[PDB]
Order: sequence, then structure tokens, then C-alpha cells
Amino acid sequence: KVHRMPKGVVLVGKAWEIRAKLKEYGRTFQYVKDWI
Amino acid sequence: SIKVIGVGGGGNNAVNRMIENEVQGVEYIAVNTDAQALNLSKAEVKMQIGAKLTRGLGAGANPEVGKKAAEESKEQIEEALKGADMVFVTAGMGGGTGTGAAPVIAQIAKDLGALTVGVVTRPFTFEGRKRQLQAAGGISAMKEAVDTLIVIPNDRILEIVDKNTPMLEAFREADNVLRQGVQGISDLIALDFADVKTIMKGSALMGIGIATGENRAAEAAKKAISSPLLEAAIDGAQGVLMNITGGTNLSLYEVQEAADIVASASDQDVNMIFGSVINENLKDEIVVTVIATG
Repeated sequence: KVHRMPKGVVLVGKAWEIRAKLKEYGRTFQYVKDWI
Repeated sequence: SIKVIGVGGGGNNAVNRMIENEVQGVEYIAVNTDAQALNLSKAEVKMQIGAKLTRGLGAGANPEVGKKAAEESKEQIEEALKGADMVFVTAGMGGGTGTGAAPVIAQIAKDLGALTVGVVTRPFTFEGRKRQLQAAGGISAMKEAVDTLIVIPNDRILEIVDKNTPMLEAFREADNVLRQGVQGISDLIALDFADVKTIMKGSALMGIGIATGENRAAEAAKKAISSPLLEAAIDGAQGVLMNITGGTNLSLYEVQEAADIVASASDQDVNMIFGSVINENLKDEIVVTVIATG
């Protein structure tokens, strides 16, 4: 579960699940600004 | 619908600080037995409790009064809390109203079915025996009345601030830390609460790191996971909420790098709620709020 909200993003799930999702998002978004 | 309730003086300040920090998405309620102090709350909702009991004069650091105050205003409170999906009950323990009314209030919120997170400070040691005993008795009672109780040891504020910051600033920082405690979470709900709920019991301890510069996200996260507010080892946590906040310059390289630092330090199979939030009012500052529950 990954929640985009204005001014932020909240990932829910096991720690590793997130670390990995962040890396995925690390490949597709440079800044969290652009992310949302 | 998430309500942050500042109960008594400790909470009054936090809620002020929150408001001062333009923490969005929450309805604030400042609750106090002390009409004078209460009129200082920047809350839109100022609920004087124990008006009949204390006549606006407060609870005199008697938790029993704060309690009887809150019990007296048991109906006014539920009215104010109804509809709340989540209620932060923020208060200073050791006092009368904070110590006494917050459990009443939090318990009401908990009965209302709202995810009740108490976020309270345990008095500085220096506040003396009465403050320490009453809070202890009070924190004990908050635990029974909330889903999750983040308890911020003020004594640990003194480790963090410069050894020479005057007492007034030490108290002030406790207020901010209380605000930091609630914003750390409320900023992540502005999402199934049963996620957060599954993370909300037992007591909780939180940590914060703030850092600026080239290596900040890691600096921040290292300072967060190691922070004096965070008294036990995170590997001991069954659940961990992590909040990363930074300027528009917050990069996922920074975000995950902090997340990796918090994550490595937590158990591998840990449940985690993690968010990064952009605070336009930040420049090169970054703030990691880590809240561990277990």
C-alpha cells in the first residue's frame, strides 16, 4: 500500500517492502517534489 | 477527521506549537481547567473543563482535579470528539489537568472508536518528585486509555539541547517535541486507519533527528534512530512509523537513504508506516521522526 497525498507520500508494509518500493521510485522520481 | 487535543498546559503549548507550525489536516481542541491559560490557546476550539469544579482556576497540579474536571465535562468532550476518526491526546504529564484529564479524554475518544494516540511528555526530572510521581501515575493511566501512547521523556530534552540552554527554552523544546510527535504522524494522514491502527499497543517511544547539509538525510536518520527521546533499541520494536520531512529539495536518494538507516536498525519483518513529506518552509533542513511501538 502506497499513499500519495499532497505534500507527501506514505508507504505502508513490511520494512523491506518499502525499501524496495523506494528504490523503484528511486529510479523513476528524482525528487519527492516531482513524485507527488 | 483527525483531532489533536491539547489537554492541560502541556498540551496547550503543543497544540499552540502545532498551530504555529501550520500543521495541517487536524482539528485542534485545547482543553483546560485553567481558563486563563486556556485563553492563550491558538485552538479554534477551547474547551474549559471543570468549570464547575475549578472555576477557571485550573487543577493545581492535582491530577485528581484534572480528572474530576474531565469527568464533569464528560459530555462536552464527547460532543467535541464525535466524528473523530483519530484523536491525538497531547498533554504534559505531572500536572493536574494534563495528568488527570487526558486519560479521561483519550478514553472517551477510544470509546468513540477513534484511533486514540496519546502523545505526552514525562516531566523533567528537575520538576521534582510530585511532578514525577503524578505523571508516572498519569502515564500509567494514559496507557490504559489510548491505543498508542507516545511518551516523550523530557529529561532527554536536556541531552539534546546545548547544556546551557535556559530552563525556559528546555520547556519550550519539550513543547516542540510534543508537536514533533503529533506532526510526525498527523502529516502522514492529510489511508486505511487499520494500517496505522495495526501500528497503534503497549507504550511507544519516538526519536527525532534534524540535519542540514550534503549528507543530511542520513545524518538526520542516524540522529533520529539514536536520539535521546528514543530510549530503547528499535530492534525491540514490533512496529515503526517513520516520517521524513524536508524541503522541495527532498530527493528519493535522501529519503530511502534515511529509510535504509531506520530500516536496518529495525527488525527485518517489522511492520512499518513510512512517509516522506515536503515542507515548503524548510530549506536545507530535514527532519526524521521515528516512532517505535514495542
